[PDB]
Amino acid sequence: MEMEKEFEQIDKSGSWAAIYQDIRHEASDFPSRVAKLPKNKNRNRYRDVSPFDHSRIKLHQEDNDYINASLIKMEEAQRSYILTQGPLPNTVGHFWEMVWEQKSRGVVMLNRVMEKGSLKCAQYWPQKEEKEMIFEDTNLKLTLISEDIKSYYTVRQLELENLTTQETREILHFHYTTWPDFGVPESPASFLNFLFKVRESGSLSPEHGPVVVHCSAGIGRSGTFCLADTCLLLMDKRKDPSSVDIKKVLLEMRKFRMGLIQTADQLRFSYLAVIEGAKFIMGD
Ligand SMILES: CO[C@H]1CN(CCO)S(=O)(=O)c2ccccc21
Repeated sequence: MEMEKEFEQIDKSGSWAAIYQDIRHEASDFPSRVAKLPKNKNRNRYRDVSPFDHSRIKLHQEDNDYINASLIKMEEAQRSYILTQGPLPNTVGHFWEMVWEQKSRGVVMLNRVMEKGSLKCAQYWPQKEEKEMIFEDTNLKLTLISEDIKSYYTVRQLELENLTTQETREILHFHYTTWPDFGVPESPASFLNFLFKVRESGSLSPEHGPVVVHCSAGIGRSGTFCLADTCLLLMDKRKDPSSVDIKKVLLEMRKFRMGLIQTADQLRFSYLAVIEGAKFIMGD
Protein backbone atom coordinates (compact mmCIF):
# COMPACT_ATOMS: atom_id res chain seq x y z
CA MET A 1 0.00 0.00 0.00
CA GLU A 2 1.54 3.36 -1.18
CA MET A 3 2.68 4.86 2.19
CA GLU A 4 1.26 8.36 1.19
CA LYS A 5 -2.28 6.81 1.23
CA GLU A 6 -1.53 4.75 4.39
CA PHE A 7 -0.42 8.20 5.84
CA GLU A 8 -3.68 10.11 5.02
CA GLN A 9 -5.73 7.05 6.28
CA ILE A 10 -3.89 7.07 9.70
CA ASP A 11 -4.10 10.95 9.90
CA LYS A 12 -7.85 11.15 9.08
CA SER A 13 -8.51 8.27 11.59
CA GLY A 14 -6.06 9.78 14.19
CA SER A 15 -4.61 6.27 14.93
CA TRP A 16 -0.84 7.16 15.25
CA ALA A 17 -0.79 6.05 18.95
CA ALA A 18 -2.40 2.70 17.93
CA ILE A 19 0.09 1.97 15.03
CA TYR A 20 3.03 2.90 17.37
CA GLN A 21 1.89 0.57 20.21
CA ASP A 22 1.54 -2.31 17.62
CA ILE A 23 5.26 -1.80 16.72
CA ARG A 24 6.23 -1.72 20.46
CA HIS A 25 4.34 -5.04 20.97
CA GLU A 26 5.94 -6.89 17.93
CA ALA A 27 9.54 -5.56 18.53
CA SER A 28 12.41 -8.02 19.26
CA ASP A 29 13.58 -8.77 22.85
CA PHE A 30 17.19 -10.04 23.05
CA PRO A 31 19.49 -10.22 26.10
CA SER A 32 21.64 -7.18 27.21
CA ARG A 33 23.63 -9.01 29.98
CA VAL A 34 26.99 -7.19 29.41
CA ALA A 35 25.24 -3.69 29.70
CA LYS A 36 23.76 -4.72 33.12
CA LEU A 37 27.08 -5.88 34.79
CA PRO A 38 27.80 -3.77 37.91
CA LYS A 39 31.28 -2.72 36.51
CA ASN A 40 29.37 -0.94 33.61
CA LYS A 41 26.87 1.16 35.62
CA ASN A 42 28.72 4.49 35.01
CA ARG A 43 29.00 3.66 31.20
CA ASN A 44 25.17 3.90 30.71
CA ARG A 45 23.32 7.22 30.55
CA TYR A 46 19.81 5.66 30.98
CA ARG A 47 18.99 2.49 32.99
CA ASP A 48 16.25 1.46 30.42
CA VAL A 49 18.39 1.91 27.16
CA SER A 50 21.00 -0.85 26.56
CA PRO A 51 22.65 -2.47 23.53
CA PHE A 52 21.78 -6.16 22.85
CA ASP A 53 24.72 -8.53 23.42
CA HIS A 54 24.54 -9.98 19.85
CA SER A 55 24.93 -6.55 18.08
CA ARG A 56 26.96 -4.44 20.62
CA ILE A 57 30.21 -2.72 19.52
CA LYS A 58 33.25 -4.14 21.37
CA LEU A 59 36.18 -1.87 22.32
CA HIS A 60 39.63 -3.44 21.40
CA GLN A 61 40.93 -3.69 25.01
CA GLU A 62 41.29 -6.63 27.46
CA ASP A 63 40.38 -4.51 30.58
CA ASN A 64 36.69 -3.73 29.77
CA ASP A 65 35.35 -3.89 26.15
CA TYR A 66 31.96 -2.28 26.92
CA ILE A 67 30.36 0.84 25.29
CA ASN A 68 26.64 1.67 24.95
CA ALA A 69 26.61 1.33 21.09
CA SER A 70 24.97 -1.06 18.52
CA LEU A 71 25.76 -2.09 14.89
CA ILE A 72 22.61 -1.80 12.68
CA LYS A 73 23.37 -3.83 9.42
CA MET A 74 21.00 -3.70 6.34
CA GLU A 75 21.92 -6.18 3.48
CA GLU A 76 19.61 -5.07 0.56
CA ALA A 77 20.12 -1.28 1.11
CA GLN A 78 23.85 -2.20 1.62
CA ARG A 79 24.10 0.24 4.61
CA SER A 80 25.49 -0.10 8.17
CA TYR A 81 25.15 2.43 11.07
CA ILE A 82 26.51 2.54 14.64
CA LEU A 83 23.85 4.03 16.98
CA THR A 84 25.20 5.23 20.39
CA GLN A 85 24.18 7.38 23.41
CA GLY A 86 25.57 10.91 23.84
CA PRO A 87 28.97 10.38 25.52
CA LEU A 88 29.30 10.75 29.33
CA PRO A 89 32.16 12.49 31.18
CA ASN A 90 33.77 9.10 31.83
CA THR A 91 33.14 7.64 28.26
CA VAL A 92 34.45 10.46 25.93
CA GLY A 93 37.75 8.50 25.54
CA HIS A 94 35.82 5.22 24.78
CA PHE A 95 33.71 7.15 22.18
CA TRP A 96 36.78 8.28 20.14
CA GLU A 97 38.45 4.80 20.59
CA MET A 98 35.32 3.32 18.86
CA VAL A 99 35.43 5.86 15.97
CA TRP A 100 39.17 4.97 15.50
CA GLU A 101 38.76 1.15 15.73
CA GLN A 102 35.64 0.97 13.46
CA LYS A 103 37.25 3.25 10.72
CA SER A 104 34.32 5.67 10.72
CA ARG A 105 34.59 8.83 8.49
CA GLY A 106 31.56 10.72 9.95
CA VAL A 107 29.86 11.45 13.34
CA VAL A 108 26.19 12.59 13.17
CA MET A 109 24.97 14.54 16.29
CA LEU A 110 21.19 15.28 16.49
CA ASN A 111 21.06 17.03 19.95
CA ARG A 112 22.44 20.16 21.70
CA VAL A 113 24.81 19.71 24.68
CA MET A 114 22.14 21.50 26.83
CA GLU A 115 18.35 21.07 26.19
CA LYS A 116 15.42 21.80 28.57
CA GLY A 117 18.04 23.34 31.00
CA SER A 118 19.87 19.97 31.61
CA LEU A 119 23.02 18.39 30.15
CA LYS A 120 22.18 15.85 27.36
CA CYS A 121 25.84 14.90 26.52
CA ALA A 122 29.48 15.82 27.35
CA GLN A 123 31.33 18.58 25.41
CA TYR A 124 33.35 15.81 23.61
CA TRP A 125 35.00 17.85 20.73
CA PRO A 126 37.25 21.01 20.84
CA GLN A 127 35.62 24.44 20.30
CA LYS A 128 38.87 26.31 19.37
CA GLU A 129 41.64 25.38 16.89
CA GLU A 130 44.45 26.24 19.36
CA LYS A 131 42.91 24.23 22.31
CA GLU A 132 43.14 20.51 21.30
CA MET A 133 41.79 17.66 23.52
CA ILE A 134 43.86 14.71 24.76
CA PHE A 135 42.09 11.50 26.01
CA GLU A 136 44.78 9.92 28.27
CA ASP A 137 42.78 6.70 29.05
CA THR A 138 42.65 5.75 25.23
CA ASN A 139 45.84 7.60 23.98
CA LEU A 140 44.07 9.82 21.37
CA LYS A 141 44.42 13.52 20.37
CA LEU A 142 41.55 15.47 18.75
CA THR A 143 42.02 18.92 17.03
CA LEU A 144 39.44 21.27 15.50
CA ILE A 145 40.56 22.00 11.84
CA SER A 146 37.60 24.12 10.56
CA GLU A 147 33.93 24.87 11.31
CA ASP A 148 31.08 25.86 8.84
CA ILE A 149 28.03 27.26 10.76
CA LYS A 150 24.72 27.29 8.79
CA SER A 151 21.16 28.17 9.88
CA TYR A 152 20.00 24.55 10.60
CA TYR A 153 23.32 22.63 11.08
CA THR A 154 27.12 23.00 11.57
CA VAL A 155 29.82 20.89 9.83
CA ARG A 156 33.25 20.51 11.48
CA GLN A 157 36.52 19.06 10.18
CA LEU A 158 38.38 17.23 13.04
CA GLU A 159 41.81 15.54 13.10
CA LEU A 160 42.03 12.34 15.22
CA GLU A 161 45.58 11.11 16.06
CA ASN A 162 46.39 7.66 17.48
CA LEU A 163 49.23 8.82 19.85
CA THR A 164 50.48 5.17 19.96
CA THR A 165 51.34 5.02 16.16
CA GLN A 166 51.18 8.75 15.16
CA GLU A 167 48.64 7.87 12.40
CA THR A 168 46.04 10.65 11.80
CA ARG A 169 42.62 10.68 10.05
CA GLU A 170 40.14 13.37 9.07
CA ILE A 171 36.70 12.92 10.81
CA LEU A 172 33.67 14.99 9.66
CA HIS A 173 31.24 16.13 12.45
CA PHE A 174 27.64 16.75 11.20
CA HIS A 175 25.71 18.65 13.92
CA TYR A 176 21.95 19.18 13.44
CA THR A 177 21.38 22.12 15.86
CA THR A 178 17.62 23.00 15.42
CA TRP A 179 15.60 19.91 16.56
CA PRO A 180 13.05 21.50 19.01
CA ASP A 181 13.30 20.86 22.82
CA PHE A 182 9.66 19.42 22.62
CA GLY A 183 7.97 17.51 19.74
CA VAL A 184 9.34 17.10 16.14
CA PRO A 185 10.04 19.69 13.37
CA GLU A 186 6.88 21.02 11.60
CA SER A 187 8.45 20.40 8.10
CA PRO A 188 11.05 17.70 7.25
CA ALA A 189 12.73 19.99 4.66
CA SER A 190 15.72 20.98 6.87
CA PHE A 191 16.22 17.38 8.21
CA LEU A 192 16.28 15.97 4.56
CA ASN A 193 18.69 18.78 3.47
CA PHE A 194 20.96 17.67 6.37
CA LEU A 195 20.67 13.93 5.44
CA PHE A 196 21.72 14.80 1.81
CA LYS A 197 24.80 16.75 3.14
CA VAL A 198 25.94 13.69 5.17
CA ARG A 199 25.43 11.46 2.03
CA GLU A 200 27.38 13.91 -0.21
CA SER A 201 30.41 13.75 2.18
CA GLY A 202 31.08 9.99 1.61
CA SER A 203 30.43 9.31 5.36
CA LEU A 204 27.65 6.69 4.57
CA SER A 205 29.55 4.95 1.76
CA PRO A 206 30.96 1.38 1.84
CA GLU A 207 34.60 2.49 1.40
CA HIS A 208 34.48 3.71 5.09
CA GLY A 209 33.53 2.11 8.43
CA PRO A 210 29.92 2.69 9.58
CA VAL A 211 28.80 6.29 10.36
CA VAL A 212 28.46 6.92 14.17
CA VAL A 213 25.01 8.42 14.94
CA HIS A 214 23.87 9.78 18.36
CA CYS A 215 21.36 11.94 20.24
CA SER A 216 20.95 11.78 24.06
CA ALA A 217 19.82 8.07 24.35
CA GLY A 218 20.71 7.08 20.72
CA ILE A 219 17.22 5.62 19.86
CA GLY A 220 14.75 8.46 19.07
CA ARG A 221 16.13 11.19 16.73
CA SER A 222 18.96 8.68 15.87
CA GLY A 223 16.26 6.11 14.88
CA THR A 224 14.57 8.69 12.62
CA PHE A 225 17.82 9.45 10.75
CA CYS A 226 18.72 5.78 9.87
CA LEU A 227 15.05 4.78 9.12
CA ALA A 228 14.62 7.67 6.64
CA ASP A 229 18.03 7.03 4.94
CA THR A 230 17.42 3.20 4.52
CA CYS A 231 13.77 3.64 3.24
CA LEU A 232 14.87 6.21 0.56
CA LEU A 233 17.80 3.95 -0.55
CA LEU A 234 15.37 0.95 -0.91
CA MET A 235 12.95 3.12 -3.02
CA ASP A 236 15.98 3.85 -5.36
CA LYS A 237 17.23 0.22 -5.77
CA ARG A 238 13.83 -1.52 -6.37
CA LYS A 239 11.65 -1.82 -9.56
CA ASP A 240 8.48 -1.03 -7.51
CA PRO A 241 9.18 1.93 -5.14
CA SER A 242 5.66 1.29 -3.66
CA SER A 243 6.99 -2.10 -2.29
CA VAL A 244 8.73 -0.26 0.67
CA ASP A 245 7.00 -0.79 4.08
CA ILE A 246 8.36 1.70 6.67
CA LYS A 247 6.86 -0.30 9.64
CA LYS A 248 8.62 -3.50 8.45
CA VAL A 249 11.98 -1.65 7.96
CA LEU A 250 11.67 -0.22 11.55
CA LEU A 251 10.99 -3.72 12.96
CA GLU A 252 14.10 -5.06 11.10
CA MET A 253 16.19 -2.19 12.62
CA ARG A 254 14.77 -2.99 16.14
CA LYS A 255 16.35 -6.49 15.85
CA PHE A 256 19.74 -4.63 16.36
CA ARG A 257 18.90 -1.89 18.95
CA MET A 258 15.89 -1.51 21.30
CA GLY A 259 13.43 1.40 21.30
CA LEU A 260 14.20 3.03 17.88
CA ILE A 261 11.56 5.79 17.37
CA GLN A 262 10.48 6.87 20.92
CA THR A 263 7.02 8.48 20.23
CA ALA A 264 4.01 8.33 17.82
CA ASP A 265 5.01 11.90 16.68
CA GLN A 266 8.55 10.62 15.72
CA LEU A 267 6.83 7.78 13.72
CA ARG A 268 4.58 10.31 11.84
CA PHE A 269 7.60 12.59 11.17
CA SER A 270 9.60 9.58 9.72
CA TYR A 271 6.70 8.89 7.26
CA LEU A 272 6.59 12.62 6.29
CA ALA A 273 10.38 12.72 5.67
CA VAL A 274 10.35 9.58 3.42
CA ILE A 275 7.25 10.77 1.44
CA GLU A 276 8.75 14.26 0.84
CA GLY A 277 12.26 12.84 0.15
CA ALA A 278 10.93 10.33 -2.48
CA LYS A 279 9.86 13.36 -4.65
CA PHE A 280 13.70 13.73 -5.26
CA ILE A 281 14.66 9.94 -5.49
CA MET A 282 11.98 9.43 -8.27
CA GLY A 283 13.68 11.92 -10.63
CA ASP A 284 12.93 15.51 -9.61
C1 LIG B 1 10.36 -7.54 4.03
O1 LIG B 1 11.52 -7.16 4.75
C2 LIG B 1 12.71 -7.18 4.01
C3 LIG B 1 12.75 -5.87 3.21
N1 LIG B 1 12.86 -4.74 4.11
C4 LIG B 1 11.70 -3.87 4.23
C5 LIG B 1 11.43 -3.08 2.92
O2 LIG B 1 10.14 -3.45 2.51
S1 LIG B 1 14.25 -4.51 4.97
O3 LIG B 1 15.18 -4.02 4.03
O4 LIG B 1 14.05 -3.73 6.14
C6 LIG B 1 14.58 -6.12 5.41
C7 LIG B 1 15.64 -6.30 6.33
C8 LIG B 1 16.02 -7.57 6.77
C9 LIG B 1 15.32 -8.69 6.35
C10 LIG B 1 14.25 -8.56 5.45
C11 LIG B 1 13.89 -7.27 5.00
